[PDB]
Amino acid sequence: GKFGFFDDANKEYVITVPRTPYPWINYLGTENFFSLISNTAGGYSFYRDARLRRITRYRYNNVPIDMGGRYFYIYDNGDFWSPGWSPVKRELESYESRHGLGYTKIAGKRNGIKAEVTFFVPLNYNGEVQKLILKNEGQDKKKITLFSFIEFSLWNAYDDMTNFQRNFSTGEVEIEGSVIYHKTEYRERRNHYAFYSVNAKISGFDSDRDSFIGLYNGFDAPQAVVNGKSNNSVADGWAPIASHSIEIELNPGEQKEYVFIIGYVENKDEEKWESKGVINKKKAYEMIEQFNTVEKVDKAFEELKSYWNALLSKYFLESHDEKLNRMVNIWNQYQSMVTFNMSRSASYFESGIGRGMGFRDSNQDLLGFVHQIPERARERLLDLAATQLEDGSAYHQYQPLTKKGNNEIGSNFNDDPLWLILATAAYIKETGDYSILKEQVPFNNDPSKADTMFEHLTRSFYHVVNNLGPHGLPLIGRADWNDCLNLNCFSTVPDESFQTTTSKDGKVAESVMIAGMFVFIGKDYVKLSEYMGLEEEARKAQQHIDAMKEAILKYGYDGEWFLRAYDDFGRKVGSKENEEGKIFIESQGFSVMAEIGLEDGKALKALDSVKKYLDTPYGLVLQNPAFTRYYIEYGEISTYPPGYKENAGIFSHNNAWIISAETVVGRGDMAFDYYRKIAPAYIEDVSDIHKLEPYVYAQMVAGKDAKRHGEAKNSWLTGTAAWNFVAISQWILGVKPDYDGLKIDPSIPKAWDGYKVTRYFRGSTYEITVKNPNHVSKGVAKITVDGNEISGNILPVFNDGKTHKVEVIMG
Amino acid sequence: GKFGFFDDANKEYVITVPRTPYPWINYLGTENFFSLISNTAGGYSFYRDARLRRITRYRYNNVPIDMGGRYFYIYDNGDFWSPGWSPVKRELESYESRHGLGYTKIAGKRNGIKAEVTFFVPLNYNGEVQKLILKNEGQDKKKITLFSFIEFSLWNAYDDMTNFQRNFSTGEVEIEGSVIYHKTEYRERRNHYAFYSVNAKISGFDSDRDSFIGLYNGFDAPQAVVNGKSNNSVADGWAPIASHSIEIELNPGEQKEYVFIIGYVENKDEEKWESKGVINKKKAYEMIEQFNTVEKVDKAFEELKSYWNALLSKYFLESHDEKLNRMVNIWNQYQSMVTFNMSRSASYFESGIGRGMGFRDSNQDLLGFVHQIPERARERLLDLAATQLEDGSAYHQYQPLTKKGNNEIGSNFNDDPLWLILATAAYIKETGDYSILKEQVPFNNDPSKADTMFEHLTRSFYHVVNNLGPHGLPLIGRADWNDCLNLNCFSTVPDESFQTTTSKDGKVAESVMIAGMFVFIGKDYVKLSEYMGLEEEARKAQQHIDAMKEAILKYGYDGEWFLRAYDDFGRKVGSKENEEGKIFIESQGFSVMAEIGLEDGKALKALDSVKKYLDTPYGLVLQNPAFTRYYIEYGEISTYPPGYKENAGIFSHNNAWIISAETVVGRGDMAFDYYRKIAPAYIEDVSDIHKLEPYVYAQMVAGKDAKRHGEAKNSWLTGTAAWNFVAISQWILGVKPDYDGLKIDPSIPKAWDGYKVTRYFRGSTYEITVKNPNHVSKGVAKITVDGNEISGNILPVFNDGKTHKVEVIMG
Repeated sequence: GKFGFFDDANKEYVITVPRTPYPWINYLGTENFFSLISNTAGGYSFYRDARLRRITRYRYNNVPIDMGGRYFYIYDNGDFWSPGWSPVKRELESYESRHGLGYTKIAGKRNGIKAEVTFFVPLNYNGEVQKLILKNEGQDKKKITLFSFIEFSLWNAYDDMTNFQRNFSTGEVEIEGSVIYHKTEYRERRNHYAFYSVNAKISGFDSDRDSFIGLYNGFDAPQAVVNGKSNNSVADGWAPIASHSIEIELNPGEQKEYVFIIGYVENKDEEKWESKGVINKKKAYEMIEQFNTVEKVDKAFEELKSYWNALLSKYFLESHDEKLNRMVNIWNQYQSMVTFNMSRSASYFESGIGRGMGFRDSNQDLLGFVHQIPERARERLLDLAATQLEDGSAYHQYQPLTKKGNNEIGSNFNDDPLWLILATAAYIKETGDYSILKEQVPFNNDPSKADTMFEHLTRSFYHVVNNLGPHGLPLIGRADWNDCLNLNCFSTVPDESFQTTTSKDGKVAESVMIAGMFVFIGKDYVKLSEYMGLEEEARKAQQHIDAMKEAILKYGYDGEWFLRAYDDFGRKVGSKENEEGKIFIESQGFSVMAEIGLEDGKALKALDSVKKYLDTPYGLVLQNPAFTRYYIEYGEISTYPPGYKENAGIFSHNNAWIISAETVVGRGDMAFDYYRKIAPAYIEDVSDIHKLEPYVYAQMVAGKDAKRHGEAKNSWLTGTAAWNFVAISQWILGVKPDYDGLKIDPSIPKAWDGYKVTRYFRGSTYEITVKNPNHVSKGVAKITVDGNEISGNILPVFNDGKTHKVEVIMG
Repeated sequence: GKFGFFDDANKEYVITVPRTPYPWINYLGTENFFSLISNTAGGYSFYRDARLRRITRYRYNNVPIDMGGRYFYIYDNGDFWSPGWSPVKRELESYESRHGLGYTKIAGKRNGIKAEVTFFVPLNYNGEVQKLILKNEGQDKKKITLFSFIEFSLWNAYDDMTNFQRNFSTGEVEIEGSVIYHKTEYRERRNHYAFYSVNAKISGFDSDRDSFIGLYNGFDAPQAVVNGKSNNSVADGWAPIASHSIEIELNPGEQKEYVFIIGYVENKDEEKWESKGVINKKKAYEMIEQFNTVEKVDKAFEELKSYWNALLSKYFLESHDEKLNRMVNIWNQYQSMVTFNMSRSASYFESGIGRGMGFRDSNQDLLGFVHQIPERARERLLDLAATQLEDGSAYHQYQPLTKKGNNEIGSNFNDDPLWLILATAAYIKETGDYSILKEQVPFNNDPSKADTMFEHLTRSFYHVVNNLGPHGLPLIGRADWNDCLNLNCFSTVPDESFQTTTSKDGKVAESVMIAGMFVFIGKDYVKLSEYMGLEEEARKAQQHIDAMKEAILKYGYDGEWFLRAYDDFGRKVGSKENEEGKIFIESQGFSVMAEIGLEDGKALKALDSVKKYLDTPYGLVLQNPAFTRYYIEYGEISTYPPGYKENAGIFSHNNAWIISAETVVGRGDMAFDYYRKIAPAYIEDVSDIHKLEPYVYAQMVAGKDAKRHGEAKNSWLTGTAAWNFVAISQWILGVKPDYDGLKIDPSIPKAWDGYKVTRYFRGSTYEITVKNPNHVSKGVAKITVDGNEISGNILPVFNDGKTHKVEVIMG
């Protein structure tokens, strides 16, 4: 089942039918103004905050789905339709949608009239620009009417959808020329407003929803569009909208162009009013003048294309697999950048009312986008470290808008501090900029408590050391990376949070996953300690790492796989002795990546067990068997039906760790098979089963215990893109940043003959051609740089702005 | 503009067209199970808590409006329609709706097939019963299919509408026989579930929304109904629904009857499962068996009718005005009882996410419903007093479910304590039960700090005494009765509450309206103090009352009307020297009711000024002139556009106080004109302007400064019903409870010849016939009880369960 195809030359996904299994969306905007747009032009826009600065209204889980957005109505002699096929849903002669990099194109034809709309947010612009082209492809002269419609939001989304008893009397608009300004609460405390404008003379307008649509009518047939005439209504409370109407006369073969702008303006309090009750429109006038011709719009479109091309140019792959090429070169990096820009705020599954993203998620995304925006990565790392508490713990939720931690949610997720060390090590390996270690960083956003970045890393490292359990393993606390494994909750009451409610003291339950992560990250911590000249501190850290490794080998191995945890009773979690959940996935990847059990066959046994018990054609499930009842001692994980979410669902986020672990043991075929089972481009042929966007990763896919096995949920906003890109580009393809430079260590399927990677690293360009004449999976026989043989597998650092040819021969 | 009529014999409002200016709703349920149902069968149900126990999903501010509810689809040979005309919106041969007392009837006919559905909640039943009658009124044999449909909610409205990450993977149902059980999260921590059942064999079912309706289809054309066949889908996450389908063959003149039940079941934790994964259904079986025949449904319907008739029988009026009779005998008392049952939880303007009602709101509602349910009023008074703090202050928000105050919202609304004294005095005057004063009542819900009820009243009285301002007037605090008059806020940043954020110490701003309330209620406080044998305390209280009266006369009168307040700068609010807001309405009614200025003409001057400046054909506005800009020193009141809400809107709640004040000065014509301008039955002829329900009061009507002058907002849930009933039944008609018994003191229009009131008072029935041979407005010339002339205007108390004839001659 296919609903479109990939256009690699244009870097687009082309949707050919409007009835996709689910509405497939795209993101517009780079810095402050952001838009979500579906393939039928549904969605909404906001300014830096989907919770507090929502511009347009969107209804989630609506009947019918995805109703509301930038709606264009073509009215022709009684008939009317929409180029996106929605909301009118009248059959079109042709329909097409294209999701590109920061822009969306929607084309529709009916009765010989074709409408093409391009939506995008220009760089350094607080608005969404929509270029509309109307073409008469018939043989007769035509007289039509064009309607443009958006529905405004009342800024505060929660108040917009709950507080009608006040906000039904606050909606205010202004209409001037071809611009409709939304200025609700501008009269009292808001210095900002929105506007909807078109660059042509209009025949009519509408600003009241009830007048344009009708109380008992839907979006599919507004009364004004049915009548073919605007009502010129002025909104007074209730629901403000913005609708233009233009009467257009088209000769056969003639076309017309229009530019619509959804803009946001912030005024200063001293220049708020042109006169009494009249808002100041100078900034809006400048914004409208900026894009009043098609040529300016095209120039901005080319600038956005160049910006996005520059963002993706630092890692380029040339191989025999076009699906792999399109994943690595375009869509994975695009998703990583979009995730950085959007955090976890708004999607079609995130309602946009959240207050921030996870601290560990913010640290993990950096691993994915560090090679594209190193300076912003450095700034984000410093901002994340500034929120750390004095004891080394971290706030669970980070708020990028205010750069502060969430005090209500709290702390005591005992895996959070190590992600900061991992992200800092990744940044240093990418850039070589050790100076970030000497930066003075406040603790808990307090300048008086400021210390170095390395002090933050040291406190993060020793938070685990000072919080060990009876077996010598780290105390899990409220939760580890798995937020649904709550071993201290013991909840019996509904509406009680599994993550912030604890009934146990948290002094017994341990985590093997945190132990593996500690061993994996302590290597980087010891290296950074050695760089700073602290040899004794490095020795003590190594001693603690060795102790944790011995603890894992003694109490963390079940016999054929690594144990998952210990509960508050001291009982094993993830053991063959358990009735359900005999094996988990989280404790195998980090244990093998930490090189535990490599010489005695324990890692190989664990990976074989993972293959035997967790493998499905759609990926690897979280644990097996699934929990068939509620377990009070485990928390939220057992509250799901089997095969869904953390109850034996498929998270490709932790599939990436298994991929890396398979590369560690030298099995590149298994690693690539696991990568292929979850990569979007390889599953586009089963889109109807996947049901979600075939060009980006989703958070969860229903597992083998579910009836909807293979169906995805929570797409477009997850840390999966970063980890999967790291696994494919560094662990399988073997181009790994390292403290001394670029390391080459591929772990590939042995049937491959070779490939090429062009990598921008530390101010230079490396063109690395990997060849596999003897058809091995791992091991480098020879490396030649600029025609000269080198020693080892670390490429020299040039920093000269040139291109250097590297030849790698496996063997 | 009329959209229906009144049926006084059946105590109903009959809506004859489905397209009312707004959806008009009714409430079902008395104790625990509650339902909101519109005239097209839209709405939803819940169990005691619209926030935490919502059973069915409803979307507010939807396009089209009022989509979702108990939807019945009649499918006939390809055609399909709905008896409520919604959501199909196909033209019907006939449509009718009837809103009664606790029940709603909807009848619709198409193609010779008639469907009549009665919705009601039986007494002592945790479910909504819908009786459906299908009649073939054509001349041909017919074969049709009947579809039922409801959409389930996931028990938590906020989580249901914001948390999709989770909730899209939790929906679970069971299907057994003709019953569909909704059991989301029953497997982990919920001991309750819902069900939808029909008392006949079904031909098919549907429980998944995407299978019954389709992803891109709306409620107006579900795909299963379009195909005329059920899909037998089993819900697995996403959106659970419930739908039966029955194939029915009807001969000409033949009719069939069905009973549908939306039920709620709570199981014990020890008895939750019939077997592994199978819920226990014994309670559901008993509930379904209770109403499996039409005869049982009819018996329960008659029982509900008898219950509602008994509730309304304690005050009966016989006059020449049928509109007045219908307002007083049926609809005002019905609204008072519904307001008591529902608090301020759920309406079509209240989203149902609130956590309680106002403390003063409950105290004021008690004045309205005390004569119908004295014992429940006593219990509510004790519960309200139990939340009072030790210093005499009260929590602003009361939560009737937990009987606790809202700590987050807080206190410092300095008018709240006096309402408790007023409500207690009203209860004692109604019942004569002084024993409530001797009850031991906790302070702040602490049994260790318990004292008498009279101690609570004393602390409430002395909270005002100990919080006076520089002029001797009470300090307003956060706000008085007007919650939008915030004189200590001075807010500049948006999204921060005007009511809970204060930038001022609150030691300057005073309130004249609180002073008037204090003088008005101190009379009852002094009477209660005299009853308890505390003469010195009564004398001290009288001294404080006299001091407040002198303070009002010296600093509270502007020259022709009473001042409103003083701000933090010490400047007059509601003064002729102000540019806007020269006069307010709140400070006149309570000042005149407190009998201030009766002898020097100040009260008459104030009432004449109110008539001159605040009077509109749709009622009296709050203040004049309206505020045309934001005033940082006044708070939220100036944040509204002119003529809306507290910015010069019409609140009939405070119109009732002006009505009572007009009765005080002996002008019954003005009082009745003011009452008529706002009474629903008198405005039913301008329904299109009113736009809201013509049978219940609304909170706000747009004032003369608004373009929508005469349009209502926030209907069905307000304290207006209680105060307006008190004003009409006690102040105008003159039947007033008092400490020694029933007092007769009418204040009526001079043209009236007389009337009759049958009043149930203190265990007896009084049949009072008032005659006005000399055509006066106020003053009683003679009172005769059982043929014997009495002295004074207080009727003797019999308490013998008999009827006594009273003749009142005015003069």
